[PDB]
Amino acid sequence: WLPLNPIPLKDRVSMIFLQYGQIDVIDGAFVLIDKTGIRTHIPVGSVACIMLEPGTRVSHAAVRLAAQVGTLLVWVGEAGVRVYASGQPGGARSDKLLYQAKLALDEDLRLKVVRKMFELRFGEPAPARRSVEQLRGIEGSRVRATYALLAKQYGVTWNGRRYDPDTINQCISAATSCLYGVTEAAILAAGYAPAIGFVHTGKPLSFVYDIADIIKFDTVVPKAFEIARRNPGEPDREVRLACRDIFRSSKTLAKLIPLIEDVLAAGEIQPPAP
Amino acid sequence: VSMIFLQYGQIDVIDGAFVLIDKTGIRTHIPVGSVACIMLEPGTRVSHAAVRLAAQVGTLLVWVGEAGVRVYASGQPGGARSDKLLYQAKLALDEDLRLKVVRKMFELRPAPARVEQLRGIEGSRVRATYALLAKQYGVTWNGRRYDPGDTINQCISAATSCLYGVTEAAILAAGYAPAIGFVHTGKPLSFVYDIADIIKFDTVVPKAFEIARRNPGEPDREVRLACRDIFRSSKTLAKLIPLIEDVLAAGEIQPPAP
Amino acid sequence: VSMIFLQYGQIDVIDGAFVLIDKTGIRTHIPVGSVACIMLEPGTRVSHAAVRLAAQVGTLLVWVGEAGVRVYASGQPGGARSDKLLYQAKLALDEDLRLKVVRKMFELRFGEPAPARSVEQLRGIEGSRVRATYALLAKQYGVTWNGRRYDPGDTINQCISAATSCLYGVTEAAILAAGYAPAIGFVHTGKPLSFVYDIADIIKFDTVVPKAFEIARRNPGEPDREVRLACRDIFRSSKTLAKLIPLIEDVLAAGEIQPP
Amino acid sequence: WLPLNPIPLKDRVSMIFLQYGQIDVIDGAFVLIDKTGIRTHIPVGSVACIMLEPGTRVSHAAVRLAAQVGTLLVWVGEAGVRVYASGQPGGARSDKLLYQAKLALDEDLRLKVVRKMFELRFGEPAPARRSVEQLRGIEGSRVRATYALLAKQYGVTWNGRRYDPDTINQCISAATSCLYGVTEAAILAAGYAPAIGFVHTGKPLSFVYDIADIIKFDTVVPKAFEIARRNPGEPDREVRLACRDIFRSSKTLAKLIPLIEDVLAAGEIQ
Amino acid sequence: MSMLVVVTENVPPRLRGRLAIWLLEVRAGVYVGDVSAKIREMIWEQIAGLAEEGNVVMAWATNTETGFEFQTFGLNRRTPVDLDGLRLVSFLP
Amino acid sequence: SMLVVVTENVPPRLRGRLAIWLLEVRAGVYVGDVSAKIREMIWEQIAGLAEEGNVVMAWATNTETGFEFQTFGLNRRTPVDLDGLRLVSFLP
DNA sequence: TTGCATCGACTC
DNA sequence: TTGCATCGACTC
DNA sequence: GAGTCGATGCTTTTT
DNA sequence: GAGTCGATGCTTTTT
Repeated sequence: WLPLNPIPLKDRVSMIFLQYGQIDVIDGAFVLIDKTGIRTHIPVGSVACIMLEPGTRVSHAAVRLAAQVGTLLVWVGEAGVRVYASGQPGGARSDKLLYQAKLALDEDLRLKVVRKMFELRFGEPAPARRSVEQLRGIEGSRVRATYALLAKQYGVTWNGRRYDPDTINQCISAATSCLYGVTEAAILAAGYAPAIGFVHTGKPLSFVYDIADIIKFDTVVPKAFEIARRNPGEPDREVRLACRDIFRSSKTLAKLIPLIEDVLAAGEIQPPAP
Repeated sequence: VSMIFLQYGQIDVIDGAFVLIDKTGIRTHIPVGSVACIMLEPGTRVSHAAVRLAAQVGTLLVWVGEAGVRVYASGQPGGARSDKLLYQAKLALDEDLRLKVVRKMFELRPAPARVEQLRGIEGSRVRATYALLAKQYGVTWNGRRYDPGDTINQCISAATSCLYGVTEAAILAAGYAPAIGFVHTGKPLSFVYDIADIIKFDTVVPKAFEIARRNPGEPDREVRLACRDIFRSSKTLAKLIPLIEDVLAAGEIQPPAP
Repeated sequence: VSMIFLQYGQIDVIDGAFVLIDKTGIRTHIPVGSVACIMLEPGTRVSHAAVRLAAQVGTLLVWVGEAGVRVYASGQPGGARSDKLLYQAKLALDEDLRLKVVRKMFELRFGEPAPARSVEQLRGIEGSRVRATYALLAKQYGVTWNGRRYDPGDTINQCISAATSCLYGVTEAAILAAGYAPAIGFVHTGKPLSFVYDIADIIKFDTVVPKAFEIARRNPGEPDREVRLACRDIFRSSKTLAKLIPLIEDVLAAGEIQPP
Repeated sequence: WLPLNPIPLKDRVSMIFLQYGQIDVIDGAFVLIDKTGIRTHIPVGSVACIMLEPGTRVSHAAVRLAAQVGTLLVWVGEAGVRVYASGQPGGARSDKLLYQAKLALDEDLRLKVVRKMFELRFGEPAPARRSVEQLRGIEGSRVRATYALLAKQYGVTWNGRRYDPDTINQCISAATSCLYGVTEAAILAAGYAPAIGFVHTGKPLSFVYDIADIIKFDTVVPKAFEIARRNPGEPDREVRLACRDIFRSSKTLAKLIPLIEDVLAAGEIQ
Repeated sequence: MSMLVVVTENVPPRLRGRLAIWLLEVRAGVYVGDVSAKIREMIWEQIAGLAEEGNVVMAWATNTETGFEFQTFGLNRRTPVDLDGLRLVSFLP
Repeated sequence: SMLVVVTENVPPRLRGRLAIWLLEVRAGVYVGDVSAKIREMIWEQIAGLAEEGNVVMAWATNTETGFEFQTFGLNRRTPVDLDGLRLVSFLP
């Protein structure tokens, strides 16, 4: 017996959370094992991202198998954001990564890309003859205004974007954590590098933040506010389930790759074929 | 630059430091910050805490086979350090810098004053080298053949597979992208082939011939094990990083600091 | 009018005639045209040829339990003879013909002409008299009787219910053999076996119910089997099915309308 | 263990043909048994009509079970039409059958019904002040014209409607056989009596012919001609499969009951 | 109307055949069909009523998150389990 | 579209591999929801790894019966054609 | 006194 | 000289 | 089929 | 689960 390949991200469930057990390989399958000896088969190849919560212990084999089927593993903390990840050793095509690099390296192409990013964000072309930093400024302003608007809309006390080494900020942060998950998954599936960004740069998930930022507020943040409305003991779960529901309902996984391609396309340079 | 191999145990945390655990208790203490990169070999399991700590200090975890003879996975997918990758990209794009790297590569492996012709000369020598090792070790050699072969070609193929393993490991540990190559390009391991090719014939291939000789119960196993032992014993992975840095340095362009 | 019961064998064809076959060979020859209606009891199988022949001579096949104690299926679904059914329909529709049938039914049931004045009061008289009859049989046979009860009961009520079920079986058989529709009744209406209840009711208490009391008596291993078997034996032995057809014809005849 | 009920005809496959074996009950299920001892489970409750071909032998139990789930059994001959049938002992409601009888018995309501039947056939209301017989004349004429037209359309030599104690006539006859099958099934499921017809009368399948006749030519006959075009050794099968395909594709089973109700409704009665 | 699968284990012959009134048996204890909601539920009522000491699982295609849903009747080592609204299967030891 | 796969006496390799993409609700019975291409690659997996065991796969379609199925290897229960309807014959 | 089918119990 | 996981063979 | 508990071997190669 | 081969009983009621 020989072969094994990844399946398209399109066909997958967005993401699944595992907690308190060890994840092993049993007869070529990915399995969660409880303290009482409960096995639980997990269709790893049918998920874009697996989120490992505290108290989880991952076998070498499990990670190797998860990589072979092109599923991203992401270690997440006490209700926390993304802490770490493991995946496929790299982009499947040199051409794609190099394409991303050209676009990134020369400031004019970069300008074109960011402007498209802005357009996609707001439904409006960005003002003419403005540098990268200034567009950054407009973003920041507009974003603040948007948090204020959702707070207003949903009747939520909002005291700014604030972060913890407050309910509202945790809901937002967890939601974004999930979105950075899927966005990273897509970026890797597409064969590009998460570290090479256009707006954000110099950080390991720059491109992930760039892409996630585009669809963050039509998708994932509104419900963060709505859930924030409720004041429950354990927010996280409801947020997770709601994000699952939004990703399926709004076709997120399917759309993510096209969006990335169109974004990079705006460089007016030719993409390598799939 | 510092890296450690851990095997047959679980990696966890004690007082904010990395620790390897078996039934005998603690095998190895590693104080946080002492190491840039941890290579996890078969028979291992990773605690949540260990990953959270490794992230906190930005330590790279890389899942590999014994001694890095294969690479299965890496943390920080697609490289964690944007600057290094971009350095590699700059070098790769500019046809002239590229020339200049490839020429250095050749020197390390001085090249004739003109990329493709160098490709040709390499092919020729390489054949001559196979002929020489065949001669040296008394091995029937009937040319380059590989369809998915003869014993000798299987041993060679397996050894190279393994060398691509460790070379990839080094490339990822150094924080560069395996897909962006200079001689070879357009394919996922181009840079890995570039670097592996340089030190292929010092150690990895000769043993392939010696084992081919001995005509064993199983070559692929023995070849792989022999390469494992050589890579560990002769510090291959560690020594691969300087070579890479020098190669890219040759571009005469400002490397990023550490 | 002619009909035959076949049991424990396969029905096939020999030289254009019906034949019943066992492990013992031919058990019954039936020359084509000798019989209007064939009643197939449990343990039987039907050859293709047998059905094709039965169709050729327009013979009605009816799948039943032993002696017709239940009816499971019939050929020529919904009646084969339009005229008979339509005759039944006329009679059923007209207020007045209906009155007259029901009155005849009542007469036939007692040997007494029904009281002069509507259908509903006769319904009432019947209910009363019926109660009195249960009381009488209970008396005659020495049986504790505590009234009409039937949630989906007591021993006596189960025996009665099973017997009536079986009687509805044979009555249905007869109604279908005669070529009429069980759903079109005169006393009872609006339900699938109305006419069956109408006709069964007439001869319920001569034979079927008395045995229900006697069996209720003897308090068996238990009731329903024995009641059903006893009714089987009575229906076969006393030619009940055959005798049911004249009664039906006379009842409908009473409409004073041209039978086909 | 106790209960069992019929399922709606709507949900069923139109019909299935069985040949050369015995049909028995095994553990409460309907089973075809071959000479070599092959069992074959048949979802009887999931079919509106089972067609029994020559060489078939039917257990008592099988028929009783087929009746309980409201599936009509129909015995069919050497490529022949309907020869016999067995089903549920009768209509489930007295009311429906009596409704049918009223409509049938008085000639004026009957007139209304036949008119609607005609309308449904041709996409046109029938001419005013015409008796039943005259309408049946018009039918006969148009029908003939329609056979001529399909013959023309498909390039088929047509020498009239002719019955055998010629390919074209067999295809037609087999197709109609199937349709009379499903139509009868529907009529019984609806709780009405096949013998009480409006156009045709005095015959055991009068109402079946009445109803089948309405949709016969938009549905089942055209392909009889197309298949007739081909000159194969054994027509029957292809005709059967094509009729299966037409019944599913054109939602026949689902439509049959509504059509019947609307037809009888035209009496302007409860 | 949607695809249905039913899997029985150690169930009496009554049910074994009864499912076979409406469904097709492609292997022992495994039935496949295509039914409306109401029919699915009546089948379920059949199973719920006749499953003795055996156990059975039923799944059908839906337009929900995973694409389908399922329930069991009686006890089995393999049992459904909820992970944040995703329904998977836990293998009891 | 909905997919079901049923295996018998098949090696553990396949037992687990199907479990990479599918859910095991009983022994040897897998259920999922997949595109055509994935269904076919799964089939290729099965066709490649089924040894002496046998397996049957069925999925929902927009055809006459509503679904369609195939087997690999030998079983007493085998598909059979009745005028374009596909049913199952039980051998002896 | 014949037969079809469900239900047992004991080894594949 | 430590370990995770596949593959055997022999009884539930 | 699914437990065990011994066996083995961290491997399904190629530029 | 799926063969057998003995046992039983043609039956799951109601107007």
